[PDB]
Amino acid sequence: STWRQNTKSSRIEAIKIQILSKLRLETAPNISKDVIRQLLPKAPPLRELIDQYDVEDDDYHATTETIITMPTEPKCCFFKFSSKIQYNKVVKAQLWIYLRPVETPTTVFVQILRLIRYTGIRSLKLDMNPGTGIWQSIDVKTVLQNWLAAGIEIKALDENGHDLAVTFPGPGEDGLNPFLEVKVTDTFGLDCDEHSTESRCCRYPLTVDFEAFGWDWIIAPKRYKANYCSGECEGPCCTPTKMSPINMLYFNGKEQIIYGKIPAMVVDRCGCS
Amino acid sequence: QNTKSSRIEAIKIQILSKLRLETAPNISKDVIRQLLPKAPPLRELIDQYDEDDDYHATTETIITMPTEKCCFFKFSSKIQYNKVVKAQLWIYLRPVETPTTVFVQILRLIKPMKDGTRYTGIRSLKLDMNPGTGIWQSIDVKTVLQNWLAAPASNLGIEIKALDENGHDLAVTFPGPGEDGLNPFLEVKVTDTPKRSRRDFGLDCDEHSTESRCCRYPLTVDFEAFGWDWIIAPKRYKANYCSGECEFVFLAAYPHTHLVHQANPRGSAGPCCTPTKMSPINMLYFNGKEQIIYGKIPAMVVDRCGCS
Ligand SMILES: [Cl-]
Ligand SMILES: [Cl-]
Repeated sequence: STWRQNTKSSRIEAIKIQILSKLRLETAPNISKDVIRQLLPKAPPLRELIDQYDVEDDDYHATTETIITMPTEPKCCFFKFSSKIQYNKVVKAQLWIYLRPVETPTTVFVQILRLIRYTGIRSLKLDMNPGTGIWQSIDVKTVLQNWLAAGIEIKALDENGHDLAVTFPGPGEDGLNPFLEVKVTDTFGLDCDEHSTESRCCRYPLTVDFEAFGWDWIIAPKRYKANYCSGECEGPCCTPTKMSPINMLYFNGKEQIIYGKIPAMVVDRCGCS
Repeated sequence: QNTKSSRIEAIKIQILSKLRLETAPNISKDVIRQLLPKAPPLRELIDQYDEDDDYHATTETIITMPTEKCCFFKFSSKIQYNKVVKAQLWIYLRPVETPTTVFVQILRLIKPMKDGTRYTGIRSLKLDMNPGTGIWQSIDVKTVLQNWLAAPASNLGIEIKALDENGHDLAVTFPGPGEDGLNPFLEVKVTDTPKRSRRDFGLDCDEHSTESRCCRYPLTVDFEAFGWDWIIAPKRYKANYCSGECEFVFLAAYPHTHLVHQANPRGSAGPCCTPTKMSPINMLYFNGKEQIIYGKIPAMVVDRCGCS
């Protein structure tokens, strides 16, 4: 009997305290088998509740809400192909472009085309005044989805034919490159036997027998597989990372028989935390 | 503490594992200056950084025997009437010697209404019984029970009669010899809604404390200190960590029910100090694949420590 048997014993003591605590009982109901014979109804609802004992979510990895893609590195602009994205998971897709500040007030003709051999997606007419450059966002949700089930040209010319759109950024144009802003809606264990030589954090078998405790106030289940965790972690602590409930039919010691769901009574998985 | 020197290493591995990155993206501050857009969406994402009771059991069915002329039912707790899904009164009619008709009558006992009466009709049944065995009869009493749970009434008294063709009562109310578990009872099915306590407590002692018990200690994860410039935001966050001894606690029944506590100042492999509640963090980062990603990383902050 090593540290593992000390973990098995303390698990049995924990289950005993947990059962009364979770069932809101200060003490184990003082009801003998002789009293249960008189009070337990010999009726279909009890037989049914007793006969029942004869018979997915990724919460670890991160969830990507927004993806911002810069153009791949002369020609412009081609976008990424590495990240996996769904056709119907796209909530919003906007192409952001920066227009350089103008020396004199002019009209700006913005033209975005999807390359194949050329199909128009959006055309804008802007009025720009001297002072500062401006960020223009273009809805590309329909196009972004169309390419997911399988190159963007950007032009922003003023009245003189000069292109104001920053595609390949010149000196002092840091963080002014075009980009796609895409918003999306996207959301085991180790088991051992009692005599395992395994030193790592592991799940071991444990059957809890309420008749062995003398807890006759519990009608069903008379026994259940509770399991326990034991092993070295090198968090530095072998604990359950997944637990499941049990249904219990019991005498509450207040002239009542209750059927209920007790959470976290069975160890499903062990881990280091 | 060495538990902090190992928690920092765990956070580093967790961040890359949860973000599905084999290695930390190799992007310098010089490259970040060129690629990070000085645009409204990036300004909106960066500017953002400036309990349901899962412990106690759920009650699904309550079976109540009559309180110890028949029959009175006393509930240990009067549940909200709208939580009642089903309420049935179960009655046992004794086996008959010859085949007869049974007139079953269940009445609610009310306070005398002077001119009215002292008894209210719930249900009336007619059934044909043949020799061989007794049967169990269930009577719908949901309306009566819900009205009682919503009323400023103390007790629920129900009169039960089940007479055959000779006037003999077949219903078991007060069980005679060999009639164990044949008494009348209420079967009530409920939808127990878990009442949250709204957590705001837990042992979160300071770093200079001499506390030996399982405790939550402060820990700030500075990504600039790691040289992880690929993380745009947050540049710093409070992750915290658990440390401390967990004593053995045993249930004892004599002379009265109580808990016995025992020290665990060594590695005796009993209970262990671990996080019992954790929270996520939102991260704006360069994935190293020409993309900037905003996401939610779960279980990055230790909120509460406990013994397990
Ligand atoms: Cl056992
Ligand atoms: Cl209802």
